[PDB]
Amino acid sequence: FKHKHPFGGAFLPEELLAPIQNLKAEWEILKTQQSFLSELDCILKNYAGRQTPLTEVKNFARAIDGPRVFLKREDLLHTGAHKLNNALGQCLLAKYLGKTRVVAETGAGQHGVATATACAYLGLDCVVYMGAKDVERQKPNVEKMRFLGAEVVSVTKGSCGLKDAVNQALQDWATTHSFTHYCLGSALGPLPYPDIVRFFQSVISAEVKEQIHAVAGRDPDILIACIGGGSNAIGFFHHFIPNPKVQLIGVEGGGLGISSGKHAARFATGRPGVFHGFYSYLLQDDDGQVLQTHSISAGLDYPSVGPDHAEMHESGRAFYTLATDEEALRAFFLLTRNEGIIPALESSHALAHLVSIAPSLPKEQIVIVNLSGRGDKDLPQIIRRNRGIYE
Amino acid sequence: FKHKHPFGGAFLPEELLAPIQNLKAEWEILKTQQSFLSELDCILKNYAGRQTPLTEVKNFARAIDGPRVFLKREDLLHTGAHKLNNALGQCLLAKYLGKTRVVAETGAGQHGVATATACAYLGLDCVVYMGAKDVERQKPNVEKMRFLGAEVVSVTKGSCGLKDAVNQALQDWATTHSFTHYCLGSALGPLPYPDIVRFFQSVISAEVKEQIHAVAGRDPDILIACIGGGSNAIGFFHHFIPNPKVQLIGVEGGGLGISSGKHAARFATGRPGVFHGFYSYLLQDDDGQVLQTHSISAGLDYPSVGPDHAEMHESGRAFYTLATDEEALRAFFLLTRNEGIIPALESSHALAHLVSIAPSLPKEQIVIVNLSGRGDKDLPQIIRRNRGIYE
Amino acid sequence: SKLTQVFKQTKLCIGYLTAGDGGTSYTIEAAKALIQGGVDILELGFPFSDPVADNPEIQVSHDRALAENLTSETLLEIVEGIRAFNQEVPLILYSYYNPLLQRDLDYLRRLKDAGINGVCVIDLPAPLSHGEKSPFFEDLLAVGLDPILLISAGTTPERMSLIQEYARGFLYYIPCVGIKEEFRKVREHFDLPIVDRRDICDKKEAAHVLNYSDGFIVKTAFVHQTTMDSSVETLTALAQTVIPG
Amino acid sequence: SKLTQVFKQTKLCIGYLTAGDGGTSYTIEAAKALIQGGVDILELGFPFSDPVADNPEIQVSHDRALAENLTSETLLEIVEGIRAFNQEVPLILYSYYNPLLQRDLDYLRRLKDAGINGVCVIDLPAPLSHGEKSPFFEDLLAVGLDPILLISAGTTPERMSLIQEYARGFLYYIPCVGIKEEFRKVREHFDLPIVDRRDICDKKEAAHVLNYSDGFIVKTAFVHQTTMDSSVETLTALAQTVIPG
Ligand SMILES: OC[C@H]1O[C@@](CO)(O[C@H]2O[C@H](CO)[C@@H](O)[C@H](O)[C@H]2O)[C@@H](O)[C@@H]1O
Ligand SMILES: OC[C@H]1O[C@@](CO)(O[C@H]2O[C@H](CO)[C@@H](O)[C@H](O)[C@H]2O)[C@@H](O)[C@@H]1O
Ligand SMILES: OC[C@H]1O[C@@](CO)(O[C@H]2O[C@H](CO)[C@@H](O)[C@H](O)[C@H]2O)[C@@H](O)[C@@H]1O
Ligand SMILES: OC[C@H]1O[C@@](CO)(O[C@H]2O[C@H](CO)[C@@H](O)[C@H](O)[C@H]2O)[C@@H](O)[C@@H]1O
Repeated sequence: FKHKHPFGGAFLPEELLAPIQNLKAEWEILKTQQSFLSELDCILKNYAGRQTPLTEVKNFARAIDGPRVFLKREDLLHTGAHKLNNALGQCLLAKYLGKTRVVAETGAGQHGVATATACAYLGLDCVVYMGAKDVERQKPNVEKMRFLGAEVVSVTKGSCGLKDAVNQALQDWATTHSFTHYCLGSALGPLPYPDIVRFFQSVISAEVKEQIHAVAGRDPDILIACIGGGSNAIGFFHHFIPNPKVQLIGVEGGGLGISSGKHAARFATGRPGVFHGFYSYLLQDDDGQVLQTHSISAGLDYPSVGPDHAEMHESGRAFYTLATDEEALRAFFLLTRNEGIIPALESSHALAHLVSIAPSLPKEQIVIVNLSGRGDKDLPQIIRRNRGIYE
Repeated sequence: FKHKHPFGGAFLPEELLAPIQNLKAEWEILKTQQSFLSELDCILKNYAGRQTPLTEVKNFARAIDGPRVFLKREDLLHTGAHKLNNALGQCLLAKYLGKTRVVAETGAGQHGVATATACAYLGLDCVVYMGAKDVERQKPNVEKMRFLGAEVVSVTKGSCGLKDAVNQALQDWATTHSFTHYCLGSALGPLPYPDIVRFFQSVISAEVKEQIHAVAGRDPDILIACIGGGSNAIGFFHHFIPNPKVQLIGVEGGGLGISSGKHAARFATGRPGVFHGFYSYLLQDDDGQVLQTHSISAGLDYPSVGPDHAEMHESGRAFYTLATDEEALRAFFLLTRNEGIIPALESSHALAHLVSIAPSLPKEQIVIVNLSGRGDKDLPQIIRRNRGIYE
Repeated sequence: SKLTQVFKQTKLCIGYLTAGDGGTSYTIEAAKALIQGGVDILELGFPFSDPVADNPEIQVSHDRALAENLTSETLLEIVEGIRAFNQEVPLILYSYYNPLLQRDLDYLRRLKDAGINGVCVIDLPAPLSHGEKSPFFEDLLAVGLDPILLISAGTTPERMSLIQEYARGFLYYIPCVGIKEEFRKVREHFDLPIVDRRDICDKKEAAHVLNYSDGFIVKTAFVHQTTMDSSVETLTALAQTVIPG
Repeated sequence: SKLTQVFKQTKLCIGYLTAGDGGTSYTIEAAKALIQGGVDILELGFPFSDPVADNPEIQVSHDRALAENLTSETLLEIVEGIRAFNQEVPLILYSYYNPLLQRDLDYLRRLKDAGINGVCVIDLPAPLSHGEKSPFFEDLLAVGLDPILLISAGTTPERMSLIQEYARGFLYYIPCVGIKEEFRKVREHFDLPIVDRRDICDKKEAAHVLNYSDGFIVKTAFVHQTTMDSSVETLTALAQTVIPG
């Protein structure tokens, strides 16, 4: 492949070079400090509810004509999604580096809630920048973040959106980084954030490795996870990556399909570009302007994807595919009715890919889907669709 | 004490005597059948997420000037409340006794959702009777139960309320009991349901006993739990009841206080009576007509209470008190802001009682509150209150 | 003694009314109308706030009576108003357990003195153990009220003994064909009249029931009629069309 | 070579405009207006869809330019329209990395031929390792464009070396008092003009900045003025009031 840069990097304006260099240097020491690792372990067990179970879903498997199917239940984590693994890790990192404050930005509020949750439990001042248009659209999550003690800054500058909150948050960090940690929600961003987020989500596959060996005595044949920015998938994949007998499938938001142009499938039609400080696959036009995206699920509705997945896409190590809104909606209802597990629309994309390949898999195969979160938050939107019964 | 009957009993019309006798006889065999106990254990671990953690909440303790404080995290159970322990037990019981169908009734829908969840995972036909007025008030939970595959029967007979759904559900069971199990949500009802529900919630205190010995080396000094019908409290109390050094506190919904008459505090002003097939403390007037109740939290808004708590109230073994709506609301915000744990308004009554006694407890004491469920479901109502900041 | 007298005549009609539905005066007027219409036994409902064993029509009737302030005291007024009209027609108090459990032995005596002859408690079954006694059924016997009990085909022999202990007046029966023989074995076991408890609302079924039952009960029709047109003349008329012959 | 010439005069004014904001013709008209108003160096913004390093005013400006269909091709038209007016005034292309990363070496040559003299890439820092090279900065040097780099007080010596490797024309400086000496050590280290990068919008601060800086930049004021009254005469006038003397 022809690339001027390795995937990742730190394509940053000058004012962020010192903060990013400090973090990187500090992180290299911290990730092997046993007291930090031990304390994070204790918090994940006694506060967040790790380890999450691995649920065999025999009714679902039967209904889709599939093989042996297991769900890694990150929906049972405190706050109902895997994002808290990373929020607690980074906010504990902040505390250990002496920061008293954590700053983030948020679009739908899912990352804002996780960060605010970790900051409340750890006793850190938490500040979340949010475009005013998103504040108006997400008053429930705004109220939740405020109840969790976060300061939610409604950004009314510029065009009052995610773009303007990102600018406000980074401007804050450039001023306050000596005492403020900047908490990034996904496996995106300038180095060292892709390494940091991956490190804190790897616990998922460490657990799966123990749990699947306990029930089946061997590694799975297939791992399927959805891909918004890449954090739950890279942590779910991590400890199986060196096993060539384990297939790795990442499923992106396919929206209305590739032909319509309304999707979030970076690997279907995107190509490498530099955006938000890192180099990775990107939905962009001929001039390199970033394209508008669409997905029924707001957690997948991004034009970017983490550089570790870009590496595995071009290396051929992992298969990146997509599911349309309607495949995701159908899988949602299938899992809810057959197992009583209400999955997030994000994870429903992973489920949907399994639904469409299940009849071709030999029945002895073992498939684990990463149930990255619960879908109670998606019920008002799904109820508005007024769907009939799916089979 | 002067009583014509022991607490509990089975005060039933003739048409329910045979169904209740069969269940009782069947249950006596089943509760000691190792294969049934083993399978229920496996389901609670790999599907529901037991065992739930025990979280020390040091910020909350500090903010209320309290001693060592721990939360039993039934909010982290699948579906977000302890009710699933009993739903899975009874629906597994149904399956083992050869029933193919489970029937329930529901008011707010919390019990309907738990039953529907257990029936979907176990592959049982599930039928939930609901008064039409409640259907209109609870369209989100109605949609959830239908997505979980339950048939939600909207009862338009009579006055279209809980009372009419109860009548419809019992009429159904009297007709269908040879193949339908009737799933009761709380530690109420004719014998043997108080024993059955208590048996399936006792896992809570079995876990607490192991967990509190692991972190502290001794039994707690105080257990506090809220009391709607009594099921989470009796299971949380159960394995500590024989220890006289463990105080047992049950906290009822105090509404607007006793003087206003708008509350659900059976033990504050009620007295024994026969209602829904059992004898226990009851909010009733001079003629024995059941009184209207009020609580900010619909899970506590009942005129009845389980007979096992009636026994412990008159024996002096446990202290039954109350918390007003506003004490519950304040405790809610205190826990959310200081620990990032969003408790149900039900459990917030337990929290509130701790808030008001905390400064008098010696700092070395160990208090465990049972966090019977998460409070995401209560956010729309709490946001409507438009409260300011609590301290 | 008064119930036993009335069953010397054969094929009786029992009529249900909710005490206090429409108020004290109205309840007394409706009872007069049913008696003039040929009803042989009045079944007077003590309305309960939570009558889970009654069909919705009767549930809403109980709601109306309690919103019009029926109390354990105005129920006595109602019974005394009926007895100021007719002192022959047996009166069955039909009730849930709790409104009577919350009263005392003296209230039972006051009921008997007012005119009540039998008490049917729909959610108080006869005790299961052959030894175990029933405080309330004992209390009924002690003051001379007839406990009116309900039996089913699946009644365990343990009940049969204790049901026979406390039953007086007549027994209600809740059957599942050759039901005629089915009733005879019950009737001969207890040597009391056995009445089919099913709700009759037309003449054809009442005549059918009386082939094997010692009476039939009109549970819903009268109450429902007070909601169509409450003028009590239409209750007399309705009785006359439902009772055979 | 053209930037180096212009800094033989002292105390220059750099004026920012977003290419394509208001369209091709308007951008050319605004550039003429700033030149007639005394601006010595035009900083022409390649609008990017995600300019996280610019203040909201400039973010919304970029949004407008891209909704009016600025492309890598009409940017060449714009630069050629400016050079058809004035072929002395240096032109700095200010851009995010990706719109240039997605072009090729030939597009860089086409930029130079159109009239661009320097390129400032706000999110492409000079390489950190003394060895590691920068493909894009090499590409700029290969075609004769001046890479315009930005340094801070905390610039690591590792940068200082490699920043000196690729810097041409002049250096932007983003300071924190005795800042005059602060600039002299930088200026003598690089032997290039050092320009304070802070946004100047009034004459008083521009004169203040020029005590120690070789020029000042008006980043926001011109863009903001096109939103108040877009008639380009007011841009000439605004320049004349902001530039000292
Ligand atoms: O626009 C915010 C801007 O101000 C700074 C300080 O100059 O932070 C202040 O404002 C924040 C937003 O409310 C507060 O959270 C913070 O406590 C306060 O110092 C910058 O950090 C930021 O860029
Ligand atoms: O602008 C075209 C450019 O966009 C990409 C994504 O980087 O694909 C987009 O445009 C295609 C043409 O409409 C669509 O088919 C596709 O769905 C959409 O995302 C590139 O493929 C293309 O070069
Ligand atoms: O009113 C319901 C009534 O009908 C019965 C059968 O006679 O059950 C039927 O209706 C239920 C309500 O929809 C269905 O769930 C059931 O499958 C159907 O048989 C009785 O059980 C019930 O009392
Ligand atoms: O009807 C009075 C009766 O009700 C009880 C509850 O069983 O108490 C209720 O009435 C009281 C008088 O208003 C209130 O103070 C109380 O809050 C209310 O629940 C009995 O105490 C009383 O006998």
